[PDB]
Amino acid sequence: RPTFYRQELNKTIWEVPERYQNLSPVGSGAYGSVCAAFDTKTGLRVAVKKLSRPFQSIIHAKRTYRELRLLKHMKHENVIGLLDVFTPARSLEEFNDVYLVTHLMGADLNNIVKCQKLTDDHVQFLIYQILRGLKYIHSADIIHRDLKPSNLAVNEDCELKILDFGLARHTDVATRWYRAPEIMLNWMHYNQTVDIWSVGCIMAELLTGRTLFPGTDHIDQLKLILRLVGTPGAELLKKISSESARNYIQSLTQMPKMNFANVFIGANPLAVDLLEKMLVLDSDKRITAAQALAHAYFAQYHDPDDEPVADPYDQSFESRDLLIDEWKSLTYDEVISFVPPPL
Ligand SMILES: O=C1c2ccc(Nc3ccc(F)cc3F)cc2CCc2ccc(OC[C@H](O)CO)cc21
Ligand SMILES: CCCCCCCCO[C@@H]1O[C@H](CO)[C@@H](O)[C@H](O)[C@H]1O
Ligand SMILES: CCCCCCCCO[C@@H]1O[C@H](CO)[C@@H](O)[C@H](O)[C@H]1O
Repeated sequence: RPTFYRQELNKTIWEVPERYQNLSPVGSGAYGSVCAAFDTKTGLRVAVKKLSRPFQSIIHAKRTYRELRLLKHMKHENVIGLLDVFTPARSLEEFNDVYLVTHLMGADLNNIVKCQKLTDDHVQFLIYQILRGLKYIHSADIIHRDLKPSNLAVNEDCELKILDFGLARHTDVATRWYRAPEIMLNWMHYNQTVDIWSVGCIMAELLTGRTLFPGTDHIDQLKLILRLVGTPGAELLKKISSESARNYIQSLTQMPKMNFANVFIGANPLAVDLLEKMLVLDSDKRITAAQALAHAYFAQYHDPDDEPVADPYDQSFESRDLLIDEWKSLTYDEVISFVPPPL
């Protein structure tokens, strides 16, 4: 147990072990806020996230445990991971606060457009890194569900890491634009290629410099999607159980599929080809993360000997209805049992 010190930053109070110096606010999300700091022990620049009100309620309590159990498991260079987790508290009885530490990264993909086009070779490297971490996350049976630009952390080296949650507020971007259609129609079931649609939307935005589907609401969103990929045929229509949605889609001016080739004019025809394969309405035919790595577009990066899969991940807790106290005590066990990686 190290020596802690306190500081106030933006009316958040921070209590941290002194190894972390020069705390500097970077921003906040719904579930906590994030500081940049210097880790004197390791010599690295780090991001420390103070969870906000971890244990306000069964929802929060279970979310905190989820996050701690999630980030403890991720060990892959395209997936954010844990350098440290700590609590200022000395017993379970006084346990209230969770801090999580990771590599400082310095920006998010939202922040490294400036509304602008990147060259074909950054796109390749970027979408590559995303898919590479995606292969890994999916191999653990996890589905991200909310892959968007702000959920992607990138450094000066154009090295990229998938965040669990990115920042809504920066000290110094709508979900729906990137959501697979099956999720917008509240399908009670999906597969992992839900994230692939998202990668498609991101990719598209990088090559063109503009959002693929800037829907003003969830209905507008679908209208936009259908315009590009065309209204669904019968074999897809047979699969929607809900009359209201079916009736809506069928009540639409039926639209043909566009020539992606005419819409992504200018782009590496290989790029274009990958898009076709990611942005298919029917989740059964979208290319997977592991398949897309083998798509020619990534030839200068692909290496199946260096595209690792994850240890299997116990998600049984996801189905349990426990008390705040139990959820709390589980999280605590996880703070306590934390093994840091080697430097
Ligand atoms: O690196 C970044 C990062 C890192 C982590 C994290 N959440 C998180 C997740 C898990 C964990 F354990 C600890 C955590 F902090 C969220 C982000 C947000 C994207 C971002 C945006 C801007 C940045 O720098 C602005 C400065 O001004 C320097 O230029 C840095 C980062
Ligand atoms: C760190 C790599 C693992 C990524 C897993 C992301 C875990 C976040 O789970 C999130 O909870 C939200 C709140 O209801 C959901 O709506 C989002 O779809 C989901 O991404
Ligand atoms: C934009 C409106 C079109 C809606 C079509 C979305 C197609 C969703 O795709 C469906 O995913 C299901 C699981 O989620 C699978 O059981 C189906 O086979 C698959 O077609």
